[PDB]
Amino acid sequence: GKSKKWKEILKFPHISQCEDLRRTIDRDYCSLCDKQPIGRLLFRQFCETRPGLECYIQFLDSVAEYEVTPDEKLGEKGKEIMTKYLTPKSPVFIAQVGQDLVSQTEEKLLQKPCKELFSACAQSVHEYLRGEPFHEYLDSMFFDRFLQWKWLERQPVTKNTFRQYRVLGKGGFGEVCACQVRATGKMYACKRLEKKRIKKRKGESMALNEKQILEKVNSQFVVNLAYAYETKDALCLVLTIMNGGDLKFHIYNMGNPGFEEERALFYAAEILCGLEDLHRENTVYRNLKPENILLDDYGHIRISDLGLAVKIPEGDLIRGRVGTVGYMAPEVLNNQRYGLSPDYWGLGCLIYEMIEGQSPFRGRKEKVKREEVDRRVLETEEVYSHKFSEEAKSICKMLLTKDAKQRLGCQEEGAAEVKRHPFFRNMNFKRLEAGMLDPPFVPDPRAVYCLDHTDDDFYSKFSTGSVSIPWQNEMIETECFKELNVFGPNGTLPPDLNRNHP
Ligand SMILES: CO[C@H](C)CNC(=O)c1c(C)[nH]c(/C=C2\C(=O)N=C3CC=C(C(=O)N[C@H](C)c4ccccc4)C=C32)c1C
Repeated sequence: GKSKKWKEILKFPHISQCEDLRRTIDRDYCSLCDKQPIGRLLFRQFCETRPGLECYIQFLDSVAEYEVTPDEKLGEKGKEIMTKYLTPKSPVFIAQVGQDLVSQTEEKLLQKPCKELFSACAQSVHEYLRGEPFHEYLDSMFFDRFLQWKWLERQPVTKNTFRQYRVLGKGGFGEVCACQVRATGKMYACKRLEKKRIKKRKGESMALNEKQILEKVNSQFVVNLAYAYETKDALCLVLTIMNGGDLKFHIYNMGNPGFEEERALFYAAEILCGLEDLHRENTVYRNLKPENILLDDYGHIRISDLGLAVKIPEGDLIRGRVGTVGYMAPEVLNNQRYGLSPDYWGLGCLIYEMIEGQSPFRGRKEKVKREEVDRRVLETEEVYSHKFSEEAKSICKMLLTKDAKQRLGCQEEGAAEVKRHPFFRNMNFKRLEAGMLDPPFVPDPRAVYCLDHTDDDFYSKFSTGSVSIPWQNEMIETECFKELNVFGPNGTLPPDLNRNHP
């Protein structure tokens, strides 16, 4: 499904083109060998050539598997690792684990096996690879190949890069097309913004804020930005495509008015992770409502409309009285200063509404003016039913606490205080973040879930081009990496990596 000359569009440059890169990129280990998905793969490929480092990569792989193993099938697994990488004469015996380290873990095996038994060991591993092996890789042909991939990443993105298909979505100050990259065939959703209405609205700032926040965050539960290009009378965002309808549709149109508690638990957990990934950047969402929680092809969720989000300066507060009637926290209605707390109020509204099939302050079959809806948020105490377990009631009224200081999650602990709540007592967040828990509803793929110069400066800061992490993932998903990342026969330098003949 790619272009037919895509092997020439993504053709590697000659290594000689990458001297300007090599000179400026920071040689940070956690970036070049872990965060950057293609840098990670290339560094692991480096360790596979040397017999001495091969055993270290395989040990970390086994630990990654151990953090998600079920509790009952856990110690079983712990012994297998103990008797493979850390025995006296093991075939893959790793040395930088001091005899003291192994003795503390082999005795830790006897007690209640923990999911982070090997956390101590794993850090000693990275410590070793951070130094000696990493500096080898920096002077190895694989880093030269990594530099190539960067060169491609930075190539300019235009209208020709993409391929407009259809209007799959609409509304706001623009549309939502379903665009595709001609080169790799990966599908996206383009948030085309009109280039004139932004000028009259003088909202250039919020347009750049949304793009900056999307670029910064890279969560599994929030829509990711991969490209930001300007075009002829439009500035575009290329976001994660979501072909599974919104959560509002599945509460009322599909299924009974509402879900079972176990089904609402799954969505609430994923949404709580999305909010956590945003709060790490002291960024508040302020727009939690069912029609903004979207579902993908597999049954997982992502938060969608960040147009009302802002990045709070650490230690300071904000004042905006924005949002949607019925989903505004009381401190927002009162036009007070707040932090991240509105998002936890919003979470409570979603958990309540998924279980009870209606808003906690508005009856699904009740006609009330907006003023009375607000007063209920500030005064009245919501009521529950037999649909809620004791744990379900608890967390709801805790997240729906009027006083934003006693509200669950609005403390110094953060999202951790919510994951601890007995309502998630049966939720293994560690396996959820790894995508090992089966979503409860799998959408069918055939379904249909229905002129100045002061601006020239603003334009340049916006159209920054491709985003590093999402771009590299695309190259891996589309198998363009597996196909182009070819070297020489019998461990020899390819033509594009030897400097003796350009
Ligand atoms: C006849 O029924 C069909 C189902 C019709 N197609 C749709 O309804 C259909 C599909 C398939 N995607 C989407 C939508 C999305 C998506 O997929 N990913 C994302 C990521 C982010 C947004 C987002 O920021 N929005 C906000 C509100 C926005 C504000 C201003 C301007 C544009 C957008 C939307 C989407 C929609 C509707």
